[PDB]
Amino acid sequence: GSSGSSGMSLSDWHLAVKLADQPLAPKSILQLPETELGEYSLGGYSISFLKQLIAGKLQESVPDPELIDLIYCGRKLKDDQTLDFYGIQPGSTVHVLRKSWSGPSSG
Repeated sequence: GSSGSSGMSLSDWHLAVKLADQPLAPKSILQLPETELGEYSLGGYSISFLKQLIAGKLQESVPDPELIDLIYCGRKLKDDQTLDFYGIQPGSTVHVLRKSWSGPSSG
């Protein structure tokens, strides 16, 4: 199998991502991968994970998943919480917030 393993699959669970820095920018759709568990309400995922997925899609603006954060329901989400803990559902929209500026002040 020289070719290898190529060709991701489409997931059911979907989520909306909005750039807090740009409230005018169009909302993006983030489709998280499947888990060893069934399909029923995830209720187990950890915010930390999301902070990565989103940061990976918004790489256009977001520098890194560690230099950013996730905001939901008007409140930040720690990496010690779960989707069920907050009550997040497949359809809501979260907002990304940058911890600080790169460094070289400009515009």
